[PDB]
Amino acid sequence: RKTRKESYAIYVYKVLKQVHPDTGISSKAMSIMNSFVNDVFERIAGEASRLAHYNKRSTITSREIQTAVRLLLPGELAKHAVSEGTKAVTKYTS
Amino acid sequence: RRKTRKESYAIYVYKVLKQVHPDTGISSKAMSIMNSFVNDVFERIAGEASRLAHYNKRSTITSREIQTAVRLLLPGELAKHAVSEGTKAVTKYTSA
Amino acid sequence: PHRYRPGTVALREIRRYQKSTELLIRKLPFQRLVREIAQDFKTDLRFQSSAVMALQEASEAYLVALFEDTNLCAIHAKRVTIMPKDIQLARRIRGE
Amino acid sequence: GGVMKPHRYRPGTVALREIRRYQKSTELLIRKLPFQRLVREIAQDFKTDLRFQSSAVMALQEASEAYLVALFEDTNLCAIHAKRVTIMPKDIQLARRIRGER
Amino acid sequence: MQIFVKTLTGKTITLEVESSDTIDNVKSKIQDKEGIPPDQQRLIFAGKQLEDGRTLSDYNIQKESTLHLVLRLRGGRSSRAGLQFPVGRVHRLLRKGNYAERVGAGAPVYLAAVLEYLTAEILELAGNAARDNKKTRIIPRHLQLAVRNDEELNKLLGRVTIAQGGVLPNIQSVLLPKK
Amino acid sequence: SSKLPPPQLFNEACRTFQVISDCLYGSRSSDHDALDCDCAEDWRDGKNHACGEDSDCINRATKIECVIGDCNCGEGCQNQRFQRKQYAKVSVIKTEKKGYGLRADTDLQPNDFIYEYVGEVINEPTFRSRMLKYDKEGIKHFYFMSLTKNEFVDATKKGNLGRFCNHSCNPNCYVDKWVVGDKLRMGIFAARYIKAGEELVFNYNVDRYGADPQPCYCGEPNCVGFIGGKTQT
Amino acid sequence: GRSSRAGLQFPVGRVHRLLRKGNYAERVGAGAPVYLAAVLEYLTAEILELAGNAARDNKKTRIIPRHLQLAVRNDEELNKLLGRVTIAQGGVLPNIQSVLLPK
Amino acid sequence: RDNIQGITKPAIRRLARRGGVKRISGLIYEETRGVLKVFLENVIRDAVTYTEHAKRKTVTAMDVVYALKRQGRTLYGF
Amino acid sequence: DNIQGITKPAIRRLARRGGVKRISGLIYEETRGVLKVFLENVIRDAVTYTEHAKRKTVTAMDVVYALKRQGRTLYGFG
DNA sequence: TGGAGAATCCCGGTGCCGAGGCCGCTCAATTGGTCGTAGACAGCTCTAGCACCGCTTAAACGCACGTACGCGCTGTCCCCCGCGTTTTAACCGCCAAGGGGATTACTCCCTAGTCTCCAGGCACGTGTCAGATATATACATCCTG
DNA sequence: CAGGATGTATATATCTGACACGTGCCTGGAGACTAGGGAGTAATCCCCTTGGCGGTTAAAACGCGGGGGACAGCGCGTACGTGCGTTTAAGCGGTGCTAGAGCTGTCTACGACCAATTGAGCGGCCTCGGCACCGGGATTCTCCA
Ligand SMILES: [Zn+2]
Ligand SMILES: [Zn+2]
Ligand SMILES: [Zn+2]
Repeated sequence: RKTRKESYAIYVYKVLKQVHPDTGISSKAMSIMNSFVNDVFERIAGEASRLAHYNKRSTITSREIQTAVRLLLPGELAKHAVSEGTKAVTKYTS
Repeated sequence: RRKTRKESYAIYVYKVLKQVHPDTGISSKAMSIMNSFVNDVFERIAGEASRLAHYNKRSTITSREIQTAVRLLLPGELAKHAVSEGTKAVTKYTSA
Repeated sequence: PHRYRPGTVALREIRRYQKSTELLIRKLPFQRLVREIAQDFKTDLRFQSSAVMALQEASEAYLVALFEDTNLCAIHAKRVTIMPKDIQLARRIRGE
Repeated sequence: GGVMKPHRYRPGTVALREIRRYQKSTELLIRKLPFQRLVREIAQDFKTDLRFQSSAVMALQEASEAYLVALFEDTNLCAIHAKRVTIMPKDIQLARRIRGER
Repeated sequence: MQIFVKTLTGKTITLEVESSDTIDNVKSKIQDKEGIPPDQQRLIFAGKQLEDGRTLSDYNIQKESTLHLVLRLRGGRSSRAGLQFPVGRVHRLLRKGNYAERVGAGAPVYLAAVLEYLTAEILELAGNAARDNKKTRIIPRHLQLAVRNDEELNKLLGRVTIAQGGVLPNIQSVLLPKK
Repeated sequence: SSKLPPPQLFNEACRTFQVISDCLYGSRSSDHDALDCDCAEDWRDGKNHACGEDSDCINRATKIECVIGDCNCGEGCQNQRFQRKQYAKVSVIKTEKKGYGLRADTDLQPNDFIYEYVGEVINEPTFRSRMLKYDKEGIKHFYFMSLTKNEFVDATKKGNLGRFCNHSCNPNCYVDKWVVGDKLRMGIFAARYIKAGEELVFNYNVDRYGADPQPCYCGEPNCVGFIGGKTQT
Repeated sequence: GRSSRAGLQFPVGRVHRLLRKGNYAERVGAGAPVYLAAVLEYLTAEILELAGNAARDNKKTRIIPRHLQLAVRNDEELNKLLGRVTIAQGGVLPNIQSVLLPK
Repeated sequence: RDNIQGITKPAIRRLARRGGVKRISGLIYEETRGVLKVFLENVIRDAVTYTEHAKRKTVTAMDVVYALKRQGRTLYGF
Repeated sequence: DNIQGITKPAIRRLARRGGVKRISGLIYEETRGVLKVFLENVIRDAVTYTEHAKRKTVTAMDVVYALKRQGRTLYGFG
């Protein structure tokens, strides 16, 4: 008797347990992280959408996501993010 | 052989200019600027209507969503007259 | 009769309020301000508590950033106090 | 006989004359070819043998000149605020700080 | 208070009005003298379309001000709505522009109306700026003046750069010589 | 002051010429089109000057003069004065060593229009021709001033009342370039307080081609005995 | 699960569903949600790691908004990515200008 | 009414202390109240526009967040 | 070195369009540094668009979109 | 400079509600087929970008000169700060209607997709005009005898 | 001392480059019809908003002394504006060459799409410990003798 409201809570919690062994996270901090993830998702997906539109393409492929990540993240963040993206796609196709 | 059919708002901006000031012309670069302006305003209003449809879990951009986008984008009397013009247009269109 | 110099209390308050994290405007007066501003658009509006908290957070953060830049202007003009024309300068540089 | 040199213009008069002349006109104020060489040098550090369309270099020159003009407008306002009439590096750094580019 | 109302045909009529008069009243006065129905009247002053409900005082309209009269046009899918801009092309751009799964029937008509109105407003301000500078061809400079001189359009277009447009003539008072 | 205290004519007076007040130059410029400013007047009958002589009007602040009739202020624009002659009051006093002085006739407010130096504007080969014919004729007074670096002015042929001046190492007036009708012109202006009676003498700053000038009779400790220019031409 | 196959903790299925139903393109490539989930995991991991470090530096084991704020503002590239972002209950950095300090 | 004076002088002084201000001119308080009135007027206007479009009678937290998002001052946590 | 190709008189003219009356001699190095940062960011984003589109030429549309991404949208090129 | 004094920090003790985990459930995620259009790729064409070169000349450059403006100092004075005392209203807990957000049930009209048809819009010649240019032409300069 | 050839400013018939209008053509827009699903509307519930009340006490208001920082004048020196003359790349046009943008054709891999299934993940409730708060001493900073 309550509408399903999805979130990123459990995944941010999994990442927190993988990076920090003994550390918890408050409700408000989890809300901030959830809104942050939805925000960055909206930014990257919007940038990939407009990038696909510009080049007269109708499909968001790995290339559009890669270029949008290089466009939005400054410097070293972009370098490590493109490394992580390529790693993930390499593992996933295998 | 012609090169490629590329669309623009050139002739419509020219018709509006001839409707408001018949003895006035416009430079080609100024027509380009006007085309970029129309495409810009279009992209902003369509983006805001898209966000409005998304936030309210709806999959249809109707005249109401465009109207709300217009009220958000134009500061004041521009919005009031834009809503007046849009209301006139939609009314005359659906009632004929 | 032991008094602090005019300014050390300012620095201790700066360290205190920059160290803590809580809303600095009184809740109920701010809620009356919000409802009063909302009256001139639609009559008998209701507000969720979280919406008023979000407004208070955005209001405090915007004022904090404005006062920080106003302070940088004040220090730039070889002063340590802020004047109205510094706030007007800061908002002008920002683009309003 | 002799040439009789009179008094020149006071400092600032020719400056204000330039102010009015350049605020009334619209031509580009940066030399096109040196700026194009600057663009190609900056682009060199990302992809070798990059080519540019003339309209791209022109759009970059317009954007660059508009950005610098707006920055100098803001710098002039902060400078005039500080009871001076001469902009200094601190003024531009303050402008960029308040704008959020730093 | 004497004011003038100028038509696009260039005729000026003179009205006598007070700061307490509403724009509705002024339009009524204009119908009396000129014969134009108020519903067709659109008044502009200080780069602002004037609101029927407001008073001349609200707009700081003083002695000898000139208000500009523009007539609002009452009355293919474009011809059915009395618009110049292409409703069909707007509909196609909305469907194939990836903005929503579905697009309403009234949305392209409304959007084309808003686009044509904004285009007409900026071209009117540009035309007036070009005519006041004794030129007959609209140039980027006149568009730049049209945008930066109208407060509302300036607000809407504060972060855009108009190519080859320059800036508004603005010299700080302090730069001028002293007494 | 009243140091240069029977006024003389123009044509105990100096050598004769023709009094001019208009543009009667050699051939001609300045090419700077001054457009019609939106200056608020405060002028219907002359209660206050429209483009005011010491207020903040954008034309007068940059040594630019409005043409008569095209500025928005109409004819009450006080920044039209080269075309309407709002000159000050001087006269020609005979002095046995300083020659001929422009004695002030009314007590003059500082930083205002005093007079205009008008004559014949010519170029360099005709200018050195004038120099050669005049020092072969044997004149002892030389009016070979330079409007710009290229052109030159001379007033002994067809000039006006601005001839009767000299050099003083302490100037009271000065001369500055203005523009009127796309024509570069010269105007002498005061800077200090000027009382009726003393000659209005400024810094010539001459680069004389000769070797023996007349001595600077200013008699001040700031005077080096001679005038003092820029180059030793 | 496709998440474990790609070595990610973020749900590639959920990301893919949001992409399809988010009106971004008519078609969504299979590698796109995997790549996007990877980038989201990296950004989340960086911010959480810095907030955790700051929390230990404040003798707390539970991350609160103030620690997220310190984490965001002490990373120059995150500050550039989040220059228009405001963190609720975050506060401000302890920055006192030199000219105000006693002499 | 005149309830905008509810934001009092020491609360503005507190905000300024958090902003790094050390001394405050007496006119700063009225200037800050006016600036805040303008800012809140714009944000509440956008919020009410979102609320009226959604056919709701209560301005929710999401309307305020999206309104702030439209002005490039996005807020996390609501 | 080509950043010195944007010569000092040109920088003065740029300030002249901005309304600046007197310019310190130290301004020019700061202005060239600012110009370098701005052009670096816009050109970097343009090159990112070209590398995505598999084209070797920076097109006008790429520059317009790159500028638009940084909130400095440019009219008059498409 | 050091002792007094105020403020803040640290360190343990208690209470508490919210983080963190489990349990039941449901619908969204995953898998397997099935297909249809997007795009990858090779090839070809033709525009336009880069490279070079000569020539002209407008702007950049370097130095000289001078003034006016920046900057440091000093006096004045006044306004905001520190603080004490008084007051007011925010705040916290508790309660009581009840409005309206959210969900349900079910219908129905509006819009995507398809098919049919033709004229509106775009690329391109063709004519026309602000604005710049080579050219007859009047008056002053040198030019040799 | 003397005209002729020459240089110069002036008005000019013309040349150029950008803009208005007519021409063929094609592809996308308009009209017509159908299906299905999003949404519109009635109906019900129940969360959480609004309103109220009362006691606490902390913050706000208010008043006053005083100090130090804002502001204005003065004075001083140096650096930047203006200008002149020298030089050099900028600009323009003219020429040549080929890289690559842009379009097309064909094919295929890849994702849309649909049905069945099942477990991942979400709501509810339940538990205990990190933290919020408090008190007492300890350090730390400030200021006036
Ligand atoms: Zn004027
Ligand atoms: Zn005038
Ligand atoms: Zn002397």
